[PDB]
Amino acid sequence: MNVDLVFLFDGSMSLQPDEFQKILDFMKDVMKKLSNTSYQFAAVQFSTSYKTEFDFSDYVKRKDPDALLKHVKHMLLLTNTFGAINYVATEVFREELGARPDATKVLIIITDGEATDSGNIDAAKDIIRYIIGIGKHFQTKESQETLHKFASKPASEFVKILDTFEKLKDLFTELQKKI
Ligand SMILES: CN1C(=O)N(c2cc(Cl)cc(Cl)c2)C(=O)[C@]12CN(Cc1cc(C(=O)O)cs1)C[C@H]2c1ccc(C#N)cc1
Repeated sequence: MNVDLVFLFDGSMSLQPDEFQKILDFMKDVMKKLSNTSYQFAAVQFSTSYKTEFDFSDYVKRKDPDALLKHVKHMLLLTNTFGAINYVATEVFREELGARPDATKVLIIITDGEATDSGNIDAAKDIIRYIIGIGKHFQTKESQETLHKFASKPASEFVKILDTFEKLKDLFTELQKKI
């Protein structure tokens, strides 16, 4: 089961330091669970700009989530989600970076709010896309709906809403069962 999975995680100024750390720990939890499988991983932080923290070929070389994320620094700027998702589609899923032609493409987006930019994500639409929206900005059904445009269909499966960043641990507990 070859899966190329990318974490696209929010580094905007609205995240508290401990919240940003909980995202990193969540990504490590998932990668450790899937060590020695046919999964490959890449990770991109987005805020105003988009930084690839590691590509698939970095993961293949190291297979060490702690080492791969050791130097991540919280950008503390905007939340340009449209640009970020397009970036993943065109700049991360590439064979030259270790992506596999035969693999199933998965994108896991983690964010605390609405995009600050605009456009479309059509270039990424064939990727299986989950989005995890966390915190006070997604308490109403109306506010939760703003995330649907980024995720695969139906939203009932592919959009996860969490009350706090502490619930990422609980989400992992549930996800790990699906392995
Ligand atoms: C179920 N599901 C799922 O919840 N998420 C998921 C993972 C993460 Cl980090 C956050 C969120 Cl929020 C959602 C996933 O990535 C999958 C989709 N599937 C790959 C696919 C296979 C096919 C197919 O048609 O064969 C389509 S997509 C593999 C699943 C999976 C991957 C990793 C863990 C763990 N730990 C548990 C399950």
